[PDB]
Amino acid sequence: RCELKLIASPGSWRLYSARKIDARFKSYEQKIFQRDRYTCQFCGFQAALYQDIVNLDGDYTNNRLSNLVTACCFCAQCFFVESVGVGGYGGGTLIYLPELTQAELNSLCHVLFCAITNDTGYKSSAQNIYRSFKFRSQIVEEKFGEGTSDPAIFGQLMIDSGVNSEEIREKLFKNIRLLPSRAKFRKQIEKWAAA
Amino acid sequence: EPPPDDYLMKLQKQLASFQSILESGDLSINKAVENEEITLISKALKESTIVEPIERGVAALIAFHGQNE
Ligand SMILES: [Zn+2]
Repeated sequence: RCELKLIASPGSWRLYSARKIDARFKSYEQKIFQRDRYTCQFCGFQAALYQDIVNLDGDYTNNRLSNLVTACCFCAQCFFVESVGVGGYGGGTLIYLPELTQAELNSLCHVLFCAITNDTGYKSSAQNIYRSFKFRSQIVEEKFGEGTSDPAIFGQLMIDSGVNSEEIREKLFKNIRLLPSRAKFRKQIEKWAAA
Repeated sequence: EPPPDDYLMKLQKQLASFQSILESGDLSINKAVENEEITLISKALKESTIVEPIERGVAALIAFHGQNE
């Protein structure tokens, strides 16, 4: 059980995004996938396709294997709040959800989205839950202002305000979760079921 | 596609609001809330004896559906 947190930083995503097309990276990328049994080390979701590599210390210049863990895309994007939904990178909404941890929400959303794309009888229940989650974005905007449930906006506000310390970041994100976007992940959700 | 030209002034405005929150010493949302569907799925996840998380969510959704009903 690795620790999920919401991180907004000026340049981590750029290092992480550039590493992803580096050739030396694709070498050891498969080593991490194999070591972790293609399993997200934050929520437990398993898949052969679309898994990501995140860095435990948040430092994307430190790519020794003991700092790298497999992460699904719902969990990976938590470490790049400011980039979520920017340039086609993932997608999500910040919500006030003290009732679930981020990891619990992410593993549940994998279950909900599969139940919605492949109805066996639980699509309606799954939609009802996801919609109640998404409704909780309004409490975030009542606190921080209109539009700020958009993670790209919220994360840019923190970065441009110079928010540096862990103590301040913890308070701002207290009981806030990044709810992954079923719409933006439709390609992944469907391909995970066929594959 | 290009954002509306009030973008820069809206950003500076939004930042000034965010800034006063930063200075208030009241940084978190501390709200008491209750949604029946969120309560039910959280209660099912909490009371589960299933260890693996994807399987725990699978069983919790089923128990949700049966209890909702
Ligand atoms: Zn995950």
